[PDB]
Amino acid sequence: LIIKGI
Amino acid sequence: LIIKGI
Amino acid sequence: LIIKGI
Amino acid sequence: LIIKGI
Amino acid sequence: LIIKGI
Amino acid sequence: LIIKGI
Amino acid sequence: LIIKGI
Amino acid sequence: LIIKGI
Amino acid sequence: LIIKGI
Amino acid sequence: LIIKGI
Amino acid sequence: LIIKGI
Amino acid sequence: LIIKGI
Repeated sequence: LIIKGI
Repeated sequence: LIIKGI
Repeated sequence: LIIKGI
Repeated sequence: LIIKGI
Repeated sequence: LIIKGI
Repeated sequence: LIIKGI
Repeated sequence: LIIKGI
Repeated sequence: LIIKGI
Repeated sequence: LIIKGI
Repeated sequence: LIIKGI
Repeated sequence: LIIKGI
Repeated sequence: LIIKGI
């Protein structure tokens, strides 16, 4: 799982 | 961005 | 599953 | 963009 | 399944 | 755009 | 452009 | 499957 | 551009 | 799978 | 750019 | 998996 913001 | 696998 | 924003 | 598989 | 916005 | 398969 | 095969 | 924009 | 295979 | 932006 | 394999 | 920004 990868979660990337700004 | 979300990338999800097993 | 890929979920991509702006 | 949403791309979903199994 | 592919769902593509603007 | 929606593209759906099995 | 969309090109779809199997 | 190929999906091409502008 | 989206290119998807197996 | 290749997804290419601007 | 996203490139995903196995 | 490769994810490339600006």
